[PDB]
Amino acid sequence: KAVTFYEDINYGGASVSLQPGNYTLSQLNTAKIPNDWMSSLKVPSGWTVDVYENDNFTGTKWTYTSDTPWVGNDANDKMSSVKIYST
Amino acid sequence: PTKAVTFYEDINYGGASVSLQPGNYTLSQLNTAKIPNDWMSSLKVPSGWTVDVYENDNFTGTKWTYTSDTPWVGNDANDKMSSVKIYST
Ligand SMILES: [Ca+2]
Ligand SMILES: [Ca+2]
Repeated sequence: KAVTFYEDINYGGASVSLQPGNYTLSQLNTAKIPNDWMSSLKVPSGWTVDVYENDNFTGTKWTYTSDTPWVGNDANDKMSSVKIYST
Repeated sequence: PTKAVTFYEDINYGGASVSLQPGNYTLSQLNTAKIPNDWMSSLKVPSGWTVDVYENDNFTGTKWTYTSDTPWVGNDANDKMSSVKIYST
């Protein structure tokens, strides 16, 4: 069980998996997730992913609780920090 | 208080240990309490308590959650505690 973030729509391009936690921009970058990059993600059923527009869990928040082949044009390429919960 | 979370240097509650009350402890604060970085390998948790262990300082990076006595955190979580939140409920 992990969250996998994808570069492109429909789980395309580069992908990186992360365990529960609170990831800043620099921490995402270390994990090989660039800024303004996430377009789709897989979420284990039961889990919650809070995707933030700005670093340090600020700016607009989008919430995902299931596999999302397309985040939509509002949330697309905006993830700069993220909180992942196994609940 | 006598009830506390006890963190251990080695697997199976081995080596040096440090007990902490509920709170939110950064890296420097852990160090002050005599817990070095990347050091924790096992821990004891009072019933009803929650321990959120964080890979990085300031409660960021991967988070491992413990609600019971844990003789071994696992190789992925091993020697990676850099900050921690302890809850009494
Ligand atoms: Ca993209
Ligand atoms: Ca150790």
